[PDB]
Amino acid sequence: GSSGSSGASNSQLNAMAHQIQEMFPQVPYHLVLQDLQLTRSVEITTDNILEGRIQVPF
Repeated sequence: GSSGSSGASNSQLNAMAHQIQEMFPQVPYHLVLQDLQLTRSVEITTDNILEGRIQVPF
């Protein structure tokens, strides 16, 4: 198994978000990502949701 051809983009975070989105769909991606770029850990990322911190009533 393999997947990759030349420098496309390679977005590991993107994945992380998705993974989270799954367990936590309520929260959007844009936000998730961002927070991800901050927390840099789906864990510390959810720690904000699980506890309820990132509140963006859109």
